[PDB]
Amino acid sequence: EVQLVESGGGLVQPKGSLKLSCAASGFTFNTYAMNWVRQAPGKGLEWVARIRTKTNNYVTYYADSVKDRFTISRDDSQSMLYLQMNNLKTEDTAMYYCVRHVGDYWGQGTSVTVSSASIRNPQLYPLKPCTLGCLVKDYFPGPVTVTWYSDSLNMSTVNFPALGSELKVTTSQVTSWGKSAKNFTCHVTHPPSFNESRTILVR
Amino acid sequence: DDKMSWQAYVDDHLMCEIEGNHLSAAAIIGQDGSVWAQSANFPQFKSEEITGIMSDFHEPGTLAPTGLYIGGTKYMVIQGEPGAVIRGKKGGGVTVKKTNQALIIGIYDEPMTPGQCNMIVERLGDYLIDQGY
Amino acid sequence: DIQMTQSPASLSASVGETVTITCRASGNIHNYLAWFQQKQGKSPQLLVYNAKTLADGVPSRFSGSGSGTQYSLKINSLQPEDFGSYYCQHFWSTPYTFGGGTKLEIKRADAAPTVSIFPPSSEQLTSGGASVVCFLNNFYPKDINVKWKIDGSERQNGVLNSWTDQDSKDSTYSMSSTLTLTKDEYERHNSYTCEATHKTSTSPIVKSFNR
Ligand SMILES: *[C@@H]1O[C@H](CO[C@@H]2O[C@@H](C)[C@@H](O)[C@@H](O)[C@@H]2O)[C@@H](O[C@@H]2O[C@H](CO)[C@@H](O)[C@H](O)[C@H]2NC(C)=O)[C@H](O)[C@H]1NC(C)=O
Repeated sequence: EVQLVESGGGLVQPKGSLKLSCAASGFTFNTYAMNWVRQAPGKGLEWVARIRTKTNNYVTYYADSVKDRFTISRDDSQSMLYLQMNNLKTEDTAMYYCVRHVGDYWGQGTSVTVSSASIRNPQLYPLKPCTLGCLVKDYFPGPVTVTWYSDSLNMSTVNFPALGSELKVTTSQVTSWGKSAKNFTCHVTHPPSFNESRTILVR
Repeated sequence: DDKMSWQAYVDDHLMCEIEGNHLSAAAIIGQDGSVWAQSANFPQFKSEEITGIMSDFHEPGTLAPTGLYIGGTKYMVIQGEPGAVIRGKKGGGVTVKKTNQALIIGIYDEPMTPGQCNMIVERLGDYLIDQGY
Repeated sequence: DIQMTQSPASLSASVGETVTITCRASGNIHNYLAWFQQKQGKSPQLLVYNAKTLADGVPSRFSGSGSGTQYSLKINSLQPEDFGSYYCQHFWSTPYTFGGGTKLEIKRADAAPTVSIFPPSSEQLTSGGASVVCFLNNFYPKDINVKWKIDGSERQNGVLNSWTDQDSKDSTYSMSSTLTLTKDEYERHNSYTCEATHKTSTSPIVKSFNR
């Protein structure tokens, strides 16, 4: 019922700026204070920001590394929470979640890569036998969120880490045991508002 | 929904030791006269007392000429945060933090410094304000 | 700024053993501590909040304890699903700080792979490329030797293999071997097989097709 969705991630050039978003659904945004939490690609989690409720005058709390560079703001009318990231540096490259209070409910994530390269949107090729899967090739930068929307019960989704750094390929598998259904659909999302779909109908 | 027992809040977040001092008693009482949670020796409140505090939150400064009557014992009102925190000074003391739906009351006695009872009570209220309570 | 030190940094135990991740703080956080579990490629989940109160749908084997600056989380009779990274966060004062994290590798009984091979797609073939993918799933341990055989001979040039973390149900590992190639090379050869041996008494699990 409750769901937290983020968008706006991608690849940013240094001395650039960025504004992330968090869409709230399933709870009263006005009664809950919202946080932003960042996990470096390989390193652990870190707390970057927090904004309080209207009862507490919307006090904004920031961490030291982002204190003079970041900015958090919320519009409870449209039920959204934003984070403005300015003067982007290489260290800021991390995975960003929007977290409600203690962390009862989290978001999927959006990553920021502060590199001088140019984004290359991925290519989704379905893979079926002569279990199914989806092949996502030659994208930059990470990550790619691959989700399996299926019409079968007991659908299993295993995601494989990306191979290669300069250019990236990844795979995903769906394993269904003893289920009668036809629609197996994979939806891959690249950080800067990229959405693509493939479908594998069973005969 | 909260799997957190309100009695777990008062025992582990309110009556904990800070600088070698404790709170005498503490209780979570709603904006309705009913108490949501409490400690063992906390007084038996009355209906008019809660209404008097709640009216002080809606209009800051209307409980100072009369005083803060908690458990029948009158406390001088050292009102701090307008509509957020009300304090008291019998000799002992008391601090009340207004949440969105309830009040957090902690009674401090010597040698507990009043700032200790305030930091403890104010942190629990903000915890509940940011959680919808 | 109350900073938190977390340990053990890396823990390995068998199924059923008792393990404790301890979290310490720079100052008293007054039981405002949360414990998170993060499986790889997934968002973190709340096991225990406010030091001892378990969240909704959290197994009873997870234990929250402590006061002051010394906190801990206990996992008695660890199950396959309890793998992952465990982080602790305090909520007494900003900066709400995390710990290092604990990678808990839950050793389990030996599972057997299921190898699946998938011909190059019609979209990839059209796009002048071809990649035979081979999914080896549901195996433990992760020590597995993946090799690719075409027309009787072995090529390990364009083999791209990625290992994955354990599965919640049975703590089963997974690997994905992709062989990137041009359509010309794939159209030239005929027999495409995938071979990998792992605790199968050197009986290789082979999955082959014909172009
Ligand atoms: C295959 O299914 C997807 C999604 O189906 C959903 O999956 C179930 C879990 C359940 O929630 C169903 O009621 C849903 O329909 C279809 O993808 C969507 O299709 C609609 C219209 O067809 C479109 O408006 C959406 O944008 C699509 N969303 C995504 C993420 O693709 C898809 O059409 C189905 N394919 C076939 C061949 O039936």
